[PDB]
Amino acid sequence: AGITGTWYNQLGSTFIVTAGADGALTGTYESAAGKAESRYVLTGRYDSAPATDGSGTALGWTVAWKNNYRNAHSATTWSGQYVGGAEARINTQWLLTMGATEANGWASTLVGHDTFTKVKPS
Amino acid sequence: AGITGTWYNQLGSTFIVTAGADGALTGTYESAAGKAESRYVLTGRYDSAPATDGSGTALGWTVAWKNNYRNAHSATTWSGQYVGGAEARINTQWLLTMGATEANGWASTLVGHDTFTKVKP
Amino acid sequence: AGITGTWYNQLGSTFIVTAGADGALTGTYESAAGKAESRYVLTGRYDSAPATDGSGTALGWTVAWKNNYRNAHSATTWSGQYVGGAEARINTQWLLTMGATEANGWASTLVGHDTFTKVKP
Amino acid sequence: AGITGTWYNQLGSTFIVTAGADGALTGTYESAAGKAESRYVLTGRYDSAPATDGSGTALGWTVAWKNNYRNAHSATTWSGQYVGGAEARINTQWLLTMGATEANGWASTLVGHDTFTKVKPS
Ligand SMILES: O=C(CCCC[C@@H]1SC[C@@H]2NC(=O)N[C@@H]21)NC1CCN(c2ccncc2)CC1
Ligand SMILES: O=C(CCCC[C@@H]1SC[C@@H]2NC(=O)N[C@@H]21)NC1CCN(c2ccncc2)CC1
Ligand SMILES: O=C(CCCC[C@@H]1SC[C@@H]2NC(=O)N[C@@H]21)NC1CCN(c2ccncc2)CC1
Ligand SMILES: O=C(CCCC[C@@H]1SC[C@@H]2NC(=O)N[C@@H]21)NC1CCN(c2ccncc2)CC1
Repeated sequence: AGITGTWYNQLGSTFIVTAGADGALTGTYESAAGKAESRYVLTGRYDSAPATDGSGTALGWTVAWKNNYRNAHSATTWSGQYVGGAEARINTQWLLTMGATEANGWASTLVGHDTFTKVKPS
Repeated sequence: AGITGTWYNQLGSTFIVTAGADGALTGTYESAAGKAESRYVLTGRYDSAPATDGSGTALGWTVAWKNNYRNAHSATTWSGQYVGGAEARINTQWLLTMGATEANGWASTLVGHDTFTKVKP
Repeated sequence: AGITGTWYNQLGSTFIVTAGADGALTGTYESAAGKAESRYVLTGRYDSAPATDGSGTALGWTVAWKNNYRNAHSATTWSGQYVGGAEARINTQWLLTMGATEANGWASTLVGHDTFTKVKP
Repeated sequence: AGITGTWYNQLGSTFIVTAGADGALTGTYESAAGKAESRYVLTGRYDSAPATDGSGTALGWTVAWKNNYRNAHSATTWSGQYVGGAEARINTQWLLTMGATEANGWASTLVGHDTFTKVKPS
């Protein structure tokens, strides 16, 4: 309910998601950055019965960066929580793993943090 | 290919996954550590057309730590890659986020690394 | 250049640092969050000859959470870069490791991100 | 005492460190991987009065990847703990930040994990 909708992060990427009764997140992700174009399938999970003490709602989702137009041989997982209120927000940290050989595994994973709100960028 | 089946990490957790033709990962996770018991639903994605240059196959999945027995108000995502061969493995790094108040948000996320193999430790 | 001085992050912590000619960072950290009080010693390194292409200046530092008042048996490292300009900032990600038994090692490391500015929040 | 010495990680990198009475780590790092050659200065901190319940000793250190031969405009911090015993070990996770513009900040930080032991590679 509160999670379902269209969200945008600080890069201008577009996160369209539906939070289902079974605890699943399903939708599409469009990244404004990197080796990506148009929409990618996402799937994830969220806590469908969160605490009522003011705590956020834990969640996560994955995008593999392959669609009909491009394959960047990589995947990002976002782990975070939804925080409701006047300015609802999803605060995340993410891990992006690139397909790599063994000589290059050490350099295979980027880390970052994305904040999502429902405010469409200008 | 090669991803579908049962995998074990260094903690003894059991990762049961099916890699579908549409790039989907679907299965169950049983953690040997933390506030967890029995199996939890997992869903994720993998590169269904990986490079042919010897690179691994990038993938990720999520578990929310709620099932019919308990709810630990948290979720873990594993991000990594499958590497095939005689000693196949899925090498991952993970982020566990706990549902938290704003006063405790700074301390809400654990990070780690799990190595999954076809043979238990 | 531009690094030496007092900085504040979004939690209200105070980062007092001197960037030396030898690439060293030296100063004190006062955390507004966690098991911490008063100042802690910090030491780190920065690129003393950064690129001239508009890139930030890479740097990192460590605090062990022991001083003469308390010891929280943990240490944080911040890894990031200084970006100069009208709204200068040091953008970081951090890893806090707690001294832990092997049974709790999987849960020993927190991860986060701190943005430091010259103006308090 | 237990921390002071020469350590090697799974990549074959060489970590020469002295743990001082003031809580400081000082020494040199030589990376077997990446845009690095010869030795780099490191500095860090460790818990000089760790717990006595079997817990490890928390510590961290930083290398900026500039020396007299090369500058890779980047820095790595390792955060971890020393675990004593028959096979003493330093278990770490690390963050490597590369100098970047604003268009590229999202991709500026690699993450990984290094295990150090005193066994010299063959
Ligand atoms: O780029 C992608 C796919 C798109 C990822 C978009 C990322 S997901 C976390 C963050 N949040 C967003 O909303 N968007 C970004 N994958 C590899 C390709 C090789 N990489 C580079 C980087 C820089 N230059 C050249 C090559 C590293 C990343
Ligand atoms: O334990 C779980 C759920 C099971 C996580 C299992 C983890 S997934 C990565 C790793 N790989 C595995 O195979 N297993 C482990 N959630 C905790 C998180 C930490 N929590 C707190 C809260 C307050 N203070 C301290 C800690 C709250 C609940
Ligand atoms: O709090 C501190 C020391 C101060 C850390 C302050 C942190 S540094 C990154 C961030 N940026 C700041 O400016 N401030 C915060 N150490 C804790 C770690 C968590 N600990 C446990 C143990 C068991 N269960 C749960 C948690 C043990 C002690
Ligand atoms: O490489 C370095 C400096 C050496 C880092 C060595 C790393 S520290 C953590 C790990 N533990 C070790 O012992 N060693 C490795 N810095 C940038 C340069 C640009 N980068 C690449 C990567 C791959 N191809 C091309 C360019 C990313 C990294």
